[PDB]
Amino acid sequence: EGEDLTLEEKAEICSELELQQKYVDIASNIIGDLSSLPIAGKIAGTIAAAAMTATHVASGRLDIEQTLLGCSDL
Amino acid sequence: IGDWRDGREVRYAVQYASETLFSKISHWSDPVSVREKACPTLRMPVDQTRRNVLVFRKFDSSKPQLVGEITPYLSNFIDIDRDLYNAASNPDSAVGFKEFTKLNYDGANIRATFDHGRTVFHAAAKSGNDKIMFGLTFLAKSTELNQPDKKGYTPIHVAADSGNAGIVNLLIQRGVSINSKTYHFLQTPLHLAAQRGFVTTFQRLMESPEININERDKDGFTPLHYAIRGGERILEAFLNQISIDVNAKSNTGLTPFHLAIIKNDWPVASTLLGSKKVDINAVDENNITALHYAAILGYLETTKQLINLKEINANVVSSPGLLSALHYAILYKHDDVASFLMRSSNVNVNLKALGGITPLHLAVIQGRKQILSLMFDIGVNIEQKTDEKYTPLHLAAMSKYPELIQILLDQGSNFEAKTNSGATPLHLATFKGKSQAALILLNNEVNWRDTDENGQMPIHGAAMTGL
Amino acid sequence: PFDQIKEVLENRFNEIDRKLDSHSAALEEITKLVEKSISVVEKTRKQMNKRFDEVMKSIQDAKVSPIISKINNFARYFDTEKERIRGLKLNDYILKLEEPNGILLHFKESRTPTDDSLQAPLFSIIEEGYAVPKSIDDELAFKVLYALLYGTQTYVSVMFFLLEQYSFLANHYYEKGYLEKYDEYFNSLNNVFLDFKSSLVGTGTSNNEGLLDRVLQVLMTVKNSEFLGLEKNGVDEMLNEKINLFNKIKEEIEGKQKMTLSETPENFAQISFDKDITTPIGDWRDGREVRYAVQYASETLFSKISHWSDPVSVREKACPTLRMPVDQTRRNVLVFRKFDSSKPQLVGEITPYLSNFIDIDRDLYNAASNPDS
Repeated sequence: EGEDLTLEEKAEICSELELQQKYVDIASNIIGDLSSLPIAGKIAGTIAAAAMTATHVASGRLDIEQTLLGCSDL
Repeated sequence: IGDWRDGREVRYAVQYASETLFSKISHWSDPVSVREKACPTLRMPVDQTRRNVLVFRKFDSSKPQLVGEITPYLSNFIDIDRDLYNAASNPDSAVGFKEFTKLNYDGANIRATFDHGRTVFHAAAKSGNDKIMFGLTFLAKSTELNQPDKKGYTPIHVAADSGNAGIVNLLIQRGVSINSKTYHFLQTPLHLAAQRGFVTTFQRLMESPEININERDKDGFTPLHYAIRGGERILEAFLNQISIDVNAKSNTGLTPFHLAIIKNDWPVASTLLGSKKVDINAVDENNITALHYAAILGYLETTKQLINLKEINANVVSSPGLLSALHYAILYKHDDVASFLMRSSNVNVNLKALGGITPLHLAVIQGRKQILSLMFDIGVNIEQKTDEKYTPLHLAAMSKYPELIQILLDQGSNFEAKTNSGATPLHLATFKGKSQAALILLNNEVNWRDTDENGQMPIHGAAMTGL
Repeated sequence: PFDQIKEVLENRFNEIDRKLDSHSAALEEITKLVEKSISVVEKTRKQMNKRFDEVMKSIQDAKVSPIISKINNFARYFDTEKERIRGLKLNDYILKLEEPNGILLHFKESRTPTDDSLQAPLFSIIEEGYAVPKSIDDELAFKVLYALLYGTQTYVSVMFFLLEQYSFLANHYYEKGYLEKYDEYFNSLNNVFLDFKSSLVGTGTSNNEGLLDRVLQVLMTVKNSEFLGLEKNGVDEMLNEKINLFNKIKEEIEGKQKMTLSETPENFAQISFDKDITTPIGDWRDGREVRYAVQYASETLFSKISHWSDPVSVREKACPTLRMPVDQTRRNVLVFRKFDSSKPQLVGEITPYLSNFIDIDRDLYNAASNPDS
């Protein structure tokens, strides 16, 4: 195969809690995509924006490999 | 009159009105004793630099107040202003009216603006003084009754936001712009009335012609969306009217029912359903319903409240992935709501998502003992297959929690099942890279002479890992 | 001597009276939490005090001696201060706790008047790792590890002492009626809790800021080491007890994500003077100013009072009417009123579904308390 392969390392970034904070960052990157969150905060509290972000992230196709290592949950 | 009382102290200061850079306020002047006379007059020497000068006034260590601006070639700056504005803001009615009429008798500037463009009309709207408002509206022009401030708040916005009703009625009879919107928020007076929960103001606003309940805002939220903050009275006032878009959608597609459900409070949802016009199966831009939000947020009490005694479809799935709300309950470790959903009659446990994903597979991945116990007790098939046909035993082996497959061992699950590649679970167990998860299968005396589609065997699997 | 017994009875009576006058469910829960958290570590620390005392004289290396010296000095200051502060009367307790450059101030950053601190040596000893048993015996390494354990337990103990003292001061000054001082102690308690939590468990332990996981990993490494171990039967038992205790305390600390309710309500939206009441009555006088504040009524946690509203002048009218917006969370709200610089007074309670609140009830109560008939 290829010696310069980080498949084991890529499995670690999907399991490390520090890299799970990076998974929060991409979840935090949705603030630019959708600007309706703050108004939802004033009406349904802070949990509304978090729920909308989680639904937007999890609406797409689910990947088995990503879910196995534990970065699918948060 | 006003802040002028016998025995107080008066101090003045000046500043440059600079629109680009920060200025500096001069040292406060000498103390001036207050006596029978109240309104002073200040003789201002001509500025050498030809600039406008802002004047600040302070009373006996209270918070300073801006009292006016003077041009370079203006003398005899009378301090009669900022007292009519304070008189209109007086919480008392008779005293404020007397002060207003006395100051107007001596030439008070109606058009003077204080507190970021707020004229005397805004001050009277905030205080709710009906007499001075009627006197002003008796002789006035429409250009000043609809004049917004720096933030875009017209007098009607201030009147609606403060809960006053009589002055709102007066402006309605006189005739003012109702659908005016603020800056950066585009909120109508209906939005402000609904966000706080005032019923009389809402009734007075709807008494007027030329007004729409379904007016939008910057993000597309109607006043009915803002009525969630109001508990019961304002929502009933909304539902009492004639034309209401109960199922109005925002930019993202959210409905007031979605907002009520996501906020985790049932009485508002019951009141909204009392209108018998709410579409429960309303979807979002990603095909997300209220039950999906309840499942993803764990609101189990509201989940029971909405699932029973109602004609609700629990098989609705999100369009991108055909993934149901029970899958949401399984994910993120929500065992109790998922267990309740499984026992429901109108819930399909065998529903499949994109890629042939079943709730049992995700329960195995998440390693929830209680959900798997419900799976065994109900009688769901254990040999579910996916598009790529990984068996539940395969996923239990691949999961981060090996101790699942052990209790799967006694259930009769076949350990010789193969995926598209002709590799046994033991072959795939060596490739993942988990050590202790394979010892619990080696003690079962599993065959060691099986070949996959590419030819590898278990000794090759541990060679690339180091088990 | 009889005076020696009399003094100890003074101390015990003062302690009982102090732990009796301050009655509130908030202190009940906080005291229960702190006692169930400290009991075992306090008992084992008292048991090992003499062992550490004999450890102190066993260190001879110049490189490591300052670390143990600093730890011992901090421990002596801490327990001497606790012994001195335990037996004082409630008023003396308040005066000693509330003083510039006090014991609490020294405890917040874990220093002493004689420039002794333990957090920096605790981090330094972990940074290089003298506790590893390089030699077959490495007795000094065992002593250094024992000192590290002592320092960690003392740091947890001072955390919990600070927490309970701040909670007691806050509730005492809330019951007395001093809103400003209760607010400042509330803020201090929240800040010290947050800082100590960040110091023990770290903000996501990305940089291993926390010291609990560091000592846990050091103990795991020395346990896994076999040649470095001394084979003694008691070593295994004591490291097992340390691992169990540290895991339990870490779970207890990580169990809570907040100590008090930091949510802030919304004050009145509009104020008027509707009732025709001339105002040579009560505290309502001409030339005075009135301020209002709101709070969440919580029976289990500590709430926060909103910032005082803009001053309202009193002229010819006494009893005002306040229009209250509907609460988002649907909670009952306590209302406080202050005149000028006088002590704030609780004036009543408002329900989520009622707006027009009239401040006339407390005036009757004050009228009935007037010394003049």
